[PDB]
Amino acid sequence: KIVNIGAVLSTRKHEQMFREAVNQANKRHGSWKIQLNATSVTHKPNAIQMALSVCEDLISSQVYAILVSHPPTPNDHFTPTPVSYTAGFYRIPVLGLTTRMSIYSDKSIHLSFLRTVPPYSHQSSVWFEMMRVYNWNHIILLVSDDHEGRAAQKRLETLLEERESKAEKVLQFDPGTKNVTALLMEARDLEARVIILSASEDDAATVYRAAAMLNMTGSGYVWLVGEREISGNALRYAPDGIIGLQLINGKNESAHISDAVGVVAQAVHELLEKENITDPPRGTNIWKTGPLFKRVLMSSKYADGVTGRVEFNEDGDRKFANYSIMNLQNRKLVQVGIYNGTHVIPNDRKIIWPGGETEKPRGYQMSTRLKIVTIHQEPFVYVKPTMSDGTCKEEFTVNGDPVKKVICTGPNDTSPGSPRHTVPQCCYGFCVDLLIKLARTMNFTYEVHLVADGKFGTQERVNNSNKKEWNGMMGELLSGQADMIVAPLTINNERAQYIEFSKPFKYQGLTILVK
Amino acid sequence: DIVMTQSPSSLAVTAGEKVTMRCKSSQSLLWSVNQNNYLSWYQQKQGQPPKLLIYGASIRESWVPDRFTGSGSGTDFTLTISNVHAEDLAVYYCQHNHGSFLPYTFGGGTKLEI
Amino acid sequence: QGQMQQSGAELVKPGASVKLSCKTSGFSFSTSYINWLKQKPGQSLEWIAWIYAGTDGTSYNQKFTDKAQLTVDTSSSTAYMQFSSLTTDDSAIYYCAREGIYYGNYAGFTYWGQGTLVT
Amino acid sequence: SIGIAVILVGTSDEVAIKDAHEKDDFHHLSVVPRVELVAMNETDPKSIITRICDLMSDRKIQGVVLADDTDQEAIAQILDFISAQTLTPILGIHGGSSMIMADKDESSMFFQFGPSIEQQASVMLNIMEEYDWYIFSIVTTYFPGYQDFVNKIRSTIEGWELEEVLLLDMSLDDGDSKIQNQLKKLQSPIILLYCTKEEATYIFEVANSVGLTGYGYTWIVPSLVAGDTDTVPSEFPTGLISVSYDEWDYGLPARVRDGIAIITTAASDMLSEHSFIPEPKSSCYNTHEKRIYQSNMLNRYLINVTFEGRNLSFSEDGYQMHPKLVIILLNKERKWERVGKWKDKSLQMKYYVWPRMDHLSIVTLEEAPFVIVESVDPCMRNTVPCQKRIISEEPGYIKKCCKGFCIDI
Amino acid sequence: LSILKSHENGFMEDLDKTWVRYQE
Ligand SMILES: *[C@@H]1O[C@H](CO)[C@@H](O[C@@H]2O[C@H](CO)[C@@H](O)[C@H](O)[C@H]2NC(C)=O)[C@H](O)[C@H]1NC(C)=O
Ligand SMILES: *[C@@H]1O[C@H](CO)[C@@H](O)[C@H](O)[C@H]1NC(C)=O
Ligand SMILES: *[C@@H]1O[C@H](CO)[C@@H](O)[C@H](O)[C@H]1NC(C)=O
Repeated sequence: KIVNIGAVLSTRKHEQMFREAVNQANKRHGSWKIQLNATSVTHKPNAIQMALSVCEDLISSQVYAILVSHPPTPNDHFTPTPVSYTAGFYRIPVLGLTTRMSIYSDKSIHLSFLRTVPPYSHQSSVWFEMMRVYNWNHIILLVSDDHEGRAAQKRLETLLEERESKAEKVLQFDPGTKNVTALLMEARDLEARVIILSASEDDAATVYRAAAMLNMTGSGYVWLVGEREISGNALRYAPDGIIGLQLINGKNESAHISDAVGVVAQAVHELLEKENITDPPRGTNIWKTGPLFKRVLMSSKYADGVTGRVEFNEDGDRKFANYSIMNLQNRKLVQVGIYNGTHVIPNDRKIIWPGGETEKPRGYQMSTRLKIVTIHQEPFVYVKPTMSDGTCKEEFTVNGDPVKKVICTGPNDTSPGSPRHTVPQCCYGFCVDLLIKLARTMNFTYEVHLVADGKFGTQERVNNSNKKEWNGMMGELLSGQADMIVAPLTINNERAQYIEFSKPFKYQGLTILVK
Repeated sequence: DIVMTQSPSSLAVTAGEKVTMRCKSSQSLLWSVNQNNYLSWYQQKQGQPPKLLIYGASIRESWVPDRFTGSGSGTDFTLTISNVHAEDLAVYYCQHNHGSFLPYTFGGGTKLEI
Repeated sequence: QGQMQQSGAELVKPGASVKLSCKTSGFSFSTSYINWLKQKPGQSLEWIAWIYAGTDGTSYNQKFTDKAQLTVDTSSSTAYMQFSSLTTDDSAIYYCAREGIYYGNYAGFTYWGQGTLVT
Repeated sequence: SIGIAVILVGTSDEVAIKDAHEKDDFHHLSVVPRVELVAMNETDPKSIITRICDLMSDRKIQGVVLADDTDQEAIAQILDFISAQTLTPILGIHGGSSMIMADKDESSMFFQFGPSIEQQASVMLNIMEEYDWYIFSIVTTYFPGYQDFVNKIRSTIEGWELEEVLLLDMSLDDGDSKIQNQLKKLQSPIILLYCTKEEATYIFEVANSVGLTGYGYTWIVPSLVAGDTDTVPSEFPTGLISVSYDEWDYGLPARVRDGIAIITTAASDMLSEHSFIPEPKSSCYNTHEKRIYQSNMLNRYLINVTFEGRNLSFSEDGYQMHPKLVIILLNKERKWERVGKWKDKSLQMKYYVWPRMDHLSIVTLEEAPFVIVESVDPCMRNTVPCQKRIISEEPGYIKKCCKGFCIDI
Repeated sequence: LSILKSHENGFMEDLDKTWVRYQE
């Protein structure tokens, strides 16, 4: 007739609050003979002895649930994990309260862990809603944390699956390095201007400082971050015009503990309605109703709590979390909008962009300049080295028509032959005439270069990694270094599956060359 | 630090008269984008925390009677009392509130005597 | 109406450290800004630092950047200022005040503590 | 004079291992390793913690070897934490200390004796290549190592024809009707499964309820489904195929000798190439300060070991590089037979034709335009395999490729 | 659209005269 509940807490005030909530749990549940005894454990700087003592005390206690409520740990590791693993050794449900890392979202390893604060991946859905509001498609996502970057980008891909659009650029690396300006300049050259960052305080500060250094914070740049990027020294270097996200009651442990204890009480009373009552042993036999009790918990529905409608998903996370929106207006946090469980409502306050007007800057750009690529075609593209220095001999045809050439840069020989020999040469012929006619027709410049090797391009998986990859003209076009391939390309389904074509200018087939 | 110049340093008047106190900042407290002056007038009486009197160099607080009148813009500002009362006797300070012009600084102050 | 209550008077040996507390109530503790000011007797108040409770953003005076540290407790809505390496120059009255912001625009310090004298 | 710890839990020939402990030739390097053997029980993880604490505090243990006889993956799962939190590496060779979990920690130093998921997938596809069965289906549960297996098989097979892939979540109860309904999608004669033992029994119950395992359907399962040959679960269908680690010709003393030798040679490599051997103060209490002398290179010398013919190198994840594998089959009586061997990407089958649980044999001869016979590809499309018996011993056959005008008819 | 407008008129013929139609 007794149910034990374990928890890890340091502050005596919260321990008394937990005891009071435990006492009140039996108030409106009638005069049933169910008894609730409260037990909590304190903090120790280490983790091996902490985990050992916690496991021993909880085994001797035969608890049903475990609560951890340490947001401000001096160690930045945020590791209540060993308690969750030891609880999963007997399939004992664990409900997190503070940490929002997506590592706990993985039930394949965290077999007996839940939490009521959604991870930052929901901020990806919030940003998708923002994109719906402001009609933005191409983004430039930069991530540093590989543990969640894959998960965050997976969430973004799932969101875009409705739109069937793509993030124009993604970036991932080892946090700690600082020579990131090359990738920043790579992103700056593109057309999209909406930049979304997701990292810790150090990397957020580093990228804000670099963007200010390279003047990536001018007009038209719309930024978008979460909560961790506008905290600590990252807030000190924060460039004005940024928009940030705020979690409602993020650290209000007083109400969070009350909501958790109420949920626990109602869930325990729901379980006691059914048969097959099992209790943990004193730690090689698992608790047989572990998954059964977790299934009982999954279907739980509540109408109580200051936060509101508390409900769990298949991942045991929180649903319909209301979010606050903050704008860095002259280095002061001004609320500019609110977020419902499914809709965003801006408040009466105005939002100022890093540049001028308060209207949304269209995050798109155009570039007449087009990097053209091709291969050395014997009758269509004639390649000639310069005469003396960067000059093309202005030879004429036999029909009074001057020969029009183009200054082309490419390797001299193959890699085994030429280690590194790339010189500006003179290119002309048939394709050059076609492209020059095109440039005459529509106003846009170009910059011709050559393919590093002599292949059209094949999809070859890595020799050992077996990672399919293209090369040649297709490889240089897929990599983004090429904007338009103008070459005697063979129209076929395999290549049309990856890129687009215009109507054919040529009609011919294949033959056999003999002597 | 923006130098806040307050004039006069002190004054004594009879009840019912009208007084004028000026505030001059070394730099323009007006931000062009929003056209607002980052100046705040305060009333500080003996033994009490200072009470916010006028902000934005023109807007009175809800508790501030209409007799107080703050004027001036840019670098020069003025606090004016149309009908001076004995209760108004205090030392009044003007302080800038421009976040881009940190740190916050105060003027020399004006002592009101009756 | 909001209330800010400070700690009692302290007698600290020179070179030692003191940590002052400032309990706040009657308003949104998380979405406001609190400032610590140093006021010597017969002297005007000297701004020390400000901190935002919602983001833990901290900014100190250069004279006190290496001398004062600020912390907050969301459960208690109480501000903290720890003054270390105390010298006789620190014999003064320290005050905690809540910023008044109207229409998103700062309008001055509208709320005050009772004051604390450190000897 | 390195300290090596040997822990045995369960019935085992401890005297034989002790006699065979000094069966290595380590006289060519000044190592003189010290090996202490201690018996333990499967009482609790905390008892193991206390035992290893006492051992490392007393004998200054620089290496731990665990061998057991249970069928629980939790042994290595928790041993990973000890290996990561202690500078002394740990090795598992047999029993519960053999099944490979998801992954090891970055600071982990624990390695196991066995093949990876992808290597097992390759061997299973080699088996399907040996006997021409090219239609199959894959079903698995939410054990963590499912995505690796699925992606490995998909990449390897990218005329193979896969037509059904199933994922079952057995955490939810009362889903037996749903499982029975969704197992109706299976149409290939061969179905592949990746689950746990009790889950396998439940799935076999569902299959016998739907009757999809009688004669025309055969199942092949990984090593973890079987685990122990001595015990046969209630309703494993006759003809079950699986691949298991060769534990018959590779006994416990061999595993112990290999572990001791690899530890000794890794220590010698670390103390010779870098001239320093990391052997810090083996303090059980307050291990945080004992991790100062982080090796960072012994692991680099723990993944390349040769033992005079035996390439005992390990992989980055923690698994071995060149395992030895055997194949088992469930005959009518509940036992596992030894059918074939796989080693170094070579498949060897004792039966030239797989016995079954109309059909008529055809005899023919090669004729120049009508029946053309050629050797297999070091058979392609539009050809038919053909068996040629060789008479010198046991009946030998060699597979060729036969085609021609008559074959087309 | 530009490719079509070139194919409909005789600019491609001039290109042929320059390189493809030419003989020896
Ligand atoms: C509530 O839990 C407490 C703490 O576990 C129990 O107190 C323990 O009681 C046992 C038996 O008397 C002692 O050996 C322990 O030393 C006690 N520990 C502490 C810290 O008090 C208590 O008995 C439980 N009460 C109920 C009603 O179950
Ligand atoms: C948490 O929320 C409750 C309800 O709004 C509020 O009363 C409480 O003051 C908040 N947190 C604290 C401890 O300030
Ligand atoms: C082991 O070392 C040898 C000799 O240096 C080298 O040839 C081989 O690639 C290494 N193998 C591994 C697995 O590191």
